[PDB]
Amino acid sequence: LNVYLQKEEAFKRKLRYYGTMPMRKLTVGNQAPYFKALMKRGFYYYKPTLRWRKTLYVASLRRGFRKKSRKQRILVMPDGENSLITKPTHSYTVLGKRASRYRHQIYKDVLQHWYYTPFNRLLMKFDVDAFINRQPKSHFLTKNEERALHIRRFLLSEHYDTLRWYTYMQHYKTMKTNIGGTKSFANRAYNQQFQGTFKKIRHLFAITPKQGDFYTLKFDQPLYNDNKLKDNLYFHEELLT
Amino acid sequence: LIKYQAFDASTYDQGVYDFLTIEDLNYGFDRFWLRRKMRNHQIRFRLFPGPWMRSLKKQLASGPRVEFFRILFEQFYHPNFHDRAIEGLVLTNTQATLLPTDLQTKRTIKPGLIYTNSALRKFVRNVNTRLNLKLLN
Amino acid sequence: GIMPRKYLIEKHNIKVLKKKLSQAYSTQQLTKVVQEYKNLIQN
Amino acid sequence: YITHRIEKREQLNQEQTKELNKRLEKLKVWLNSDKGSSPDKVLTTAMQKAVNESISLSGIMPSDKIKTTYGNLTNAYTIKTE
Amino acid sequence: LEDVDAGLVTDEINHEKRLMTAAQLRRLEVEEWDKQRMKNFYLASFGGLRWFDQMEQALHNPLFIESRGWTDPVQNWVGQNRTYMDDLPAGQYMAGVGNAAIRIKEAELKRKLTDVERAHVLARGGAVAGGLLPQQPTDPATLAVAVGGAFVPS
Amino acid sequence: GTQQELAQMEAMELATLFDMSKPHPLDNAAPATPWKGELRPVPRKIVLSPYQYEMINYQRMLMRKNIWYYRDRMNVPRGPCPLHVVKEAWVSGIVDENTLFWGHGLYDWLPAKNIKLLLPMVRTPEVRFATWIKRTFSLKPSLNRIREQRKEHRDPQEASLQVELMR
Amino acid sequence: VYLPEGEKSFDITSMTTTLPFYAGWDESLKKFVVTNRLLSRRDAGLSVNNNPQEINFTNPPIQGLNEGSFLYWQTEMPFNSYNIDQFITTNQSFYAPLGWRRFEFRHSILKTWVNKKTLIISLKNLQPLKSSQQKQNQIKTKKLVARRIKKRYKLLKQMPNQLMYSPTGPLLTEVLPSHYISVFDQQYRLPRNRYLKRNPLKTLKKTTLLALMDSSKQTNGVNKEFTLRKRVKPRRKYHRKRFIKKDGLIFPRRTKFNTEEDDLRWRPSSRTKLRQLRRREFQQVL
Amino acid sequence: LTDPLKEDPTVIRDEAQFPEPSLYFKVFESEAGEPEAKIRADVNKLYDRWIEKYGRRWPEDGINTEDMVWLAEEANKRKRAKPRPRGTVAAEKTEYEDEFMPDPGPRTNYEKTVAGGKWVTDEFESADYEAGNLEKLWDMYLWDREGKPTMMPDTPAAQQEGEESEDFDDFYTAYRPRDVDSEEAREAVWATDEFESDEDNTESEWAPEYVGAGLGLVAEDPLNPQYSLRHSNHPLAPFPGEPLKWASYVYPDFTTFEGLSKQSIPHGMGVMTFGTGTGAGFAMSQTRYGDKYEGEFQAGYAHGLGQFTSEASGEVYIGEFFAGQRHGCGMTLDMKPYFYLLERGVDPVEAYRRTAGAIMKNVEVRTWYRGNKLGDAKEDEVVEINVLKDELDDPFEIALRNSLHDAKLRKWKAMSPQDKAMDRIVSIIERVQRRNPGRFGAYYREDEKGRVRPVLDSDGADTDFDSVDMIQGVDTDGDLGPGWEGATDSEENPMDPRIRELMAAEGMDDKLEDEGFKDTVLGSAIINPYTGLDMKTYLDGKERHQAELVSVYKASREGRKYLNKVRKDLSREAEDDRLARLYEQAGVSKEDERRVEGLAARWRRLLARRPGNPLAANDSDTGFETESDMMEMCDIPEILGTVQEARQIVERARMWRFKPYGEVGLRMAQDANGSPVSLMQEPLHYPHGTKFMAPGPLGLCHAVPDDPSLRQEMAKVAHNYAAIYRMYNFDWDPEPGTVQYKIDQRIRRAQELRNNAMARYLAAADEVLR
Amino acid sequence: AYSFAQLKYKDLTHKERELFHKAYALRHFERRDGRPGDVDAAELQAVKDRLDPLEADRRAYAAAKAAGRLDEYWAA
Ligand SMILES: O=P(O)(O)O[C@H]1[C@H](OP(=O)(O)O)[C@@H](OP(=O)(O)O)[C@H](OP(=O)(O)O)[C@@H](OP(=O)(O)O)[C@H]1OP(=O)(O)O
Repeated sequence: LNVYLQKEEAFKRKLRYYGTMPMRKLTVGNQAPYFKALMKRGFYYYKPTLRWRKTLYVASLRRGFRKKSRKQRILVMPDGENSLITKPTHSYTVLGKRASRYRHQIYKDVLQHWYYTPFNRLLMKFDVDAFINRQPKSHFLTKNEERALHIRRFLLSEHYDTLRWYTYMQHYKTMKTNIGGTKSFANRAYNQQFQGTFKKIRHLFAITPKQGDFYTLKFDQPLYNDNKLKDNLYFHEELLT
Repeated sequence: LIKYQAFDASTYDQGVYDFLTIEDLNYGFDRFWLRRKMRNHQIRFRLFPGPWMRSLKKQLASGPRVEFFRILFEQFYHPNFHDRAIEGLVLTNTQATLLPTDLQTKRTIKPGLIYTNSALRKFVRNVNTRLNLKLLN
Repeated sequence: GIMPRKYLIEKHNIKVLKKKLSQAYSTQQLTKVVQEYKNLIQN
Repeated sequence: YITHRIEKREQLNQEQTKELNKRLEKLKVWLNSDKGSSPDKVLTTAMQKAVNESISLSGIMPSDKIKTTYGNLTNAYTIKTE
Repeated sequence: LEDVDAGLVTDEINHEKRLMTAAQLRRLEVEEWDKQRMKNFYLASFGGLRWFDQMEQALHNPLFIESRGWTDPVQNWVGQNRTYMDDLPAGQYMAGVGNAAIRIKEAELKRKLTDVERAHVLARGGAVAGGLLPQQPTDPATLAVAVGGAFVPS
Repeated sequence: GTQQELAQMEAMELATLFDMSKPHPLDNAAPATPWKGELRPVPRKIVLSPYQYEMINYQRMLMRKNIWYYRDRMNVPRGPCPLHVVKEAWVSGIVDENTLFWGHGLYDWLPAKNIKLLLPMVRTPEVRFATWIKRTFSLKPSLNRIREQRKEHRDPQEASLQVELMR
Repeated sequence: VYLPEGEKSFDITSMTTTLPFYAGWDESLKKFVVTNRLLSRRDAGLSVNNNPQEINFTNPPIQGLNEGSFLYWQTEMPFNSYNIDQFITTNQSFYAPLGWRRFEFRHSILKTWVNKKTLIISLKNLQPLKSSQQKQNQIKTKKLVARRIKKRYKLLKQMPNQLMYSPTGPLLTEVLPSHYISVFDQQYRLPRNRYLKRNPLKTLKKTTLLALMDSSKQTNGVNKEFTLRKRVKPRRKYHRKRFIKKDGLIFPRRTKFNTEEDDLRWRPSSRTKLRQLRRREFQQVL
Repeated sequence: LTDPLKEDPTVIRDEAQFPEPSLYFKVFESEAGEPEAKIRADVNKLYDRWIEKYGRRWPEDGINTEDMVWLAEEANKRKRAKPRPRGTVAAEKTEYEDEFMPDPGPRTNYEKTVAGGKWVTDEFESADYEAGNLEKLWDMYLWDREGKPTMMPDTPAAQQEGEESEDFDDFYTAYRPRDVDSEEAREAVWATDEFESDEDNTESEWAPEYVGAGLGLVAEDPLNPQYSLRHSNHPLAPFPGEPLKWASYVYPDFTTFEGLSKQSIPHGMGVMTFGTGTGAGFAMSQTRYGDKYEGEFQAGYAHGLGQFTSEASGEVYIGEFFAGQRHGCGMTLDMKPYFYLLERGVDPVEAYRRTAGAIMKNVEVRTWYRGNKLGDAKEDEVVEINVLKDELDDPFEIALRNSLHDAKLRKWKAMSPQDKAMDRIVSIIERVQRRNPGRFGAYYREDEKGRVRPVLDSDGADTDFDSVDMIQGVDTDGDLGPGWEGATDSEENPMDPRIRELMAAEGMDDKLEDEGFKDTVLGSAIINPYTGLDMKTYLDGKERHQAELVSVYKASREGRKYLNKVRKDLSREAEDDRLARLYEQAGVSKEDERRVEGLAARWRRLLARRPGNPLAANDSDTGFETESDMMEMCDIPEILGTVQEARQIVERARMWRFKPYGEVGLRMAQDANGSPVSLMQEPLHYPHGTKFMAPGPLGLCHAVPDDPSLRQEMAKVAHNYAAIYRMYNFDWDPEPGTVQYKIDQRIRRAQELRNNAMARYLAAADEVLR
Repeated sequence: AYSFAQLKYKDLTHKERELFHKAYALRHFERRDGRPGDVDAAELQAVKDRLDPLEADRRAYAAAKAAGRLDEYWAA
């Protein structure tokens, strides 16, 4: 029993290879750290960091620096101690920089919301109605039906996984509990969403069912059968004889 | 973005994007907001000299405090902004046949493989400790 | 400014083989195994 | 082996003695004007921040910042040995 | 069996131990790296030897930093990934067994429950089920509950 | 007493409910009503929200420059297909809703009707009228003639792909 | 392995050959036929048999690379070799990085837990050392030899003008994917921005000693310890306009130090009675 | 009960505004390194505040004077450590007047501002306030009466020697008394701007995650595990930004690639054919002209599952790949005789009949580690041998170790997080000291004359640390490792002793020269004036040397006489008594301990590398540096399953192989004479009576050419197409006895069980609340 | 300068390495003393055949089949 348990531990350490792992030993002939480095950097991943905003635009010093020294303010007409440090009060005015940035953000929000108002999108509505009425009427689905189809797809994937040779492994339970039953992610259930920027549509659409009761954004479409299915759908009738 | 050619005119399959995303170039309010300087009012005098007219104009509750939130409400309305609104141990037969005897379980353990493996390891450790202590006595 | 550096992979392989045989408490097989590996390099 | 063992060691010892003399003079500079460890001394900033990071991530709820001293290290070592 | 039932599972303790160890180790390494870079930078600037400048450049190698794993979050050290579980909405839709009931009762009472009341209610609800209900992501019964709570009545 | 035991048993059942290797007594059970082959009722009234309109517009923006490919019966990719070439192939009866297609936004090859917006693009009213004409007056009589001429087409096992070409 | 496999066929998906068809002359059946037999990839592109005599192509497949050839097809190759990248410092350092590992926290450990003349040794009363100490003794000599090899102070003293001597670890690989250069696309800050550029005090004058005495007196004789770290904020003068006062004299404004009576605290006294701004090249940009 | 899966879809009606308030007005923790979000955060707070007062997310009037005060102090608070004020002054204002600023709803600034506080007065410059903040933070005097700095140089910076001028707000913050942290230093010098007064450190900047295959991960959304790949460069990551493209590349060395690609790099699945040279991470010597690899690609590497085929040699490998080398389970065949007979004019059936048995008998199944075959260095027996070795110890050690294992868990279960952190720090220190223990008490001594002198050893070394392993590394045991041009394939051929000793002496004199240069460059600066700590020793890590030297000098007779002249003008015992108290309090006498030790040693130990499993996942103290050079070998069922899945992966990847109009297709599809051929891949034209290949109604009109092999191929293709079809189209009312029927039954059972559990929870809540 | 063969074949002699290096790298126009025809084709082809015998045998069989002298092929 001790030998069996230690073999289980060794198998789990082997299974550790299929996820995130540290590679802290550089040795001759080992290409794993190079692969990790190329995966970390080598492709561009969009993110609005400081390096990106500095790249976009900093300022135009035509008349020199546009930001000047700060001027403390003091109350004229009437603190938890902490008198060790005197905090800056230059921003308490409404005419300052921070209030200008806040007003800029508020204006951007208000105008973005007003940009998509229903009475400013009539032609788009007409054209989309005309375009979407071309598809057969049975291809429209409710949200609950779409979620049920997603659940059916992944449960059927698990059921088909239950028929593989892995089930005959000595340590199959550990592999199923840790990995999930298959050694490749491509043999599982996933959505077809591989175009467009993730960070740009974060506040616009929903990409996962747990976000709420919304239609998820994806480029694939599960459907119900609209007729009694013929088993030899893709088979040529000449081959059936 | 005066340092770059901030417009997309690609054709067919060819097209590349990095730090200038598709949404910023082609989609919705991002493209519209990124070109907000086209709609900024400017002061110009076609005939009269500039400095004199500028001086006269400068010769003539504030704007940002109240007018900013007043004009937006009056012109660009949106309800989101302006509306008030026992056998608890499940052992495989391989695990069962490795136990020295037939043992009784008196507790219900949470389902999962980790708890079963921990119980087996603790049993092995206890048996080894008992054997060693008995031998050394 | 040409400063030579060599690709030492066989040395590392021999060291790793020695380590693996040491961890198995089978050092008496060392001279049996490593030598064979060296022959595999020759032909 | 003899040349490496004896002569070079003597040269290194002489250089170390010279540097020690310079350091002693530097200390004497303050010792002249002094005109006069505790378990309350804080640790190095690295060890002072690693504890904060581990406390921040490990705890169920984030905790306030602390400045670890040597007394806490002594207590932990004593507890483990006990 | 008693030790296992008491919660003294080896894995759940060793995981936290190794996570904290990695957390301290990363900082303890990155500070010595900074000190060694500063020494070489001062030797190269205030001196006149290019060898120390090349040493500092070698210390500034991105491959060395990636191999050291300082950029990676500490969770990737132990084997799991950093999850932002608070970003997902916390509402009645896909709420879990306890949270949905608590929210329904709060809506019925038209007032939010306090911490002590919530703790007592959750404790009694777990006890009445024997504690076998899933409570952590690694529990095998989380997927069943998620599937069960995936349909909104019309 | 009994309530706690029932709750624990239900928790245990929940623990292993989706373990597809474990047989379950509710499998192949008798339904409340006798089984009869039903079909999903066809919707009549559809009211799209602005969310759906904007999502459709965004998807149309993403796919307005796509070039599509499709697979034949011999599992060979077939031709660079812009939108009008796809429309012509649909009209000619070479492809249908069951053909495997690929575009820019996908990772695998999927049936044409399972791609989000591919059928609305192809099915202009002229395309519908032309494909109906082609199905009714060209392909159907030829299929009847080839069935009558050669006995290798077994009468009991005959495909019905021509009947549904119009859709 | 004594497991049943007759119910299935071990193939979840059938393996179908994917080869396009074309029409041509078989020359064996002497018939015009449609087939899918293409020329093998072991001969495609290398030669043609158009004329009755075979023609071998020389230039088309490249079988070598030099400086100019590499410069012409720099971004079009599937791999990069060390033989050419060894002449660039950053590329060479990427090929052979430092092997620094198993850090010793000598800067931070400091105190421990709990608390020599030459001896004449007679040879007859000595015993052989165990095998666990011979290796340890040899390790120090190996380290000395490594220091002689890799940090010869003679070469690095005259390296920049007439030599090339750089610190690198062992060579880890000979070829790399050609797109590894992208790792260098995002640069780091220059060292001058990260650290200070001037040394602290080198002498202790009267005012410094007075301030140190006051500080030591405040802490009941338990002296403070000072650390030298990296910069905590960027230089303000580079992006901000700041007033310049007198000739650098600063008179701090604050509240009085809190504990009076006999011994107060006294500030030490020594005597005791318009162009356009240029644009700097930033390093942390995309 | 109502059937959840059979709701009538007669009327479909959704009500969702596109600017969704649920998704728009929200701040995510995923957006942490983005500066602009910070501003948005404050704006969001303002919105909530307005909703708390007017309920419309819009303010009456506008932004007031007190809104900024609230958003600065009251809105968000940051963690501090501890205050410690005092109630009496310690300075005198008898100097020039207005020297110290005075210090006596008046509750706070926000309370006064909302009560009618103008806050319009302006006075003084920022530099004075920053200097005062730094002075109070140091609790020292940093400037004298005249205004010249007392703790930093006051002379103009020497342009020569490489020095440059530095402002006080940087020097007094990058050099501090070690009881002030970076955050307090930044807060003291008024660092407020988000965009320009902040920079990201080299080792703390955000980077995409590395997930490898992305199999074992914690699913934030259990239904969709793909949602957890959004922060990586995985091929199946949601919305990369640029669509994956069907790349068909021909390289100048005639290496060809066809398959999915991200940006411009191979990524996803595909087939690569090797010409002269190599690619996909393979070694230069592995490939030949005409070999191919079919399967998964990642970041240009053959990473995942795949198959490697070599037509020249006949080797066929099916299985797992990591990076660009074989790593995992694999299956190897040698079909060389079949190809040999095929190339000599033998029809495939006859060649197969001749050479099927020999090829089938020589099928190999193997486990590979980093391109090396395991099973020849007793990798299989390591675990059992280690278990037996652990069982070979003496009983007392085994019992004590097993008791300690439970004791550690029981102690950790109840500790506080701060106690846990301290324990881990102690463990790290012990692990470090296991390799490089400091020579405490053996750094400096006094000679016969009384002069302090360094304490060297049998060599010219002051500490065990050497700075040459930083560029070469150290193995697990302590050896260095490979170096530049090390040669000596096996070091059983050692270097000549004379050369070794000569080079050791040369290295010693080189070290002396390096020490001299370091001293003459850095020894002039002062880091700690109280102990005379120069910059050289501080940056060399020898601060404990100075700490011991100070005490050694002060305890010396010469130091005592110097101190007298200038005046003219844990411990071992504590640990021992604590151990004695612990022994006494447990009722265990030393005689019992001696008896047990004698029983263990003389009776048991005399009667007849740390203990544990070398391949262990959880290891308590690890260091994340010890490397295992082996793995648990795959068994036959695992290898069979791996091959079964690899064949599926290869079949799915072989669908990107003959892009209609691509460089590889145009330039590598040739006839016998090498001339290009017109492949039948037109989207509209099916010539030479091949219209039966049309995947539509047109195909049924025509007949197949009556070839059994062609019919079998078409049947297999149709089976694959139906298998693909079944994954996206379902039945509304499945028949009992089918898989989908049982799936629906299990879904309904899950819903019912969750409803019952929620009802029980509601009953418990009702009982508690009333 | 490398010739894609010193990195592929590990048993090349110095003469063969120099032959490949001059033939496929640093061509006669890229060498200060290089002249056209310096590299013999027969020796290079012989080395290539020595490095891969089976491909040469296959091509020889193909040539013999084209010339109709399979008896001479099998009698070698
Ligand atoms: O330790 P001791 O018993 O006093 O003997 C030593 C020993 O000589 P013996 O082994 O013959 O007794 C030394 O020789 P080694 O054993 O180390 O080879 C020898 O010194 P040398 O090695 O130079 O011969 C030394 O004598 P001395 O100190 O005069 O050189 C002599 O000690 P005693 O002279 O006191 O007997």
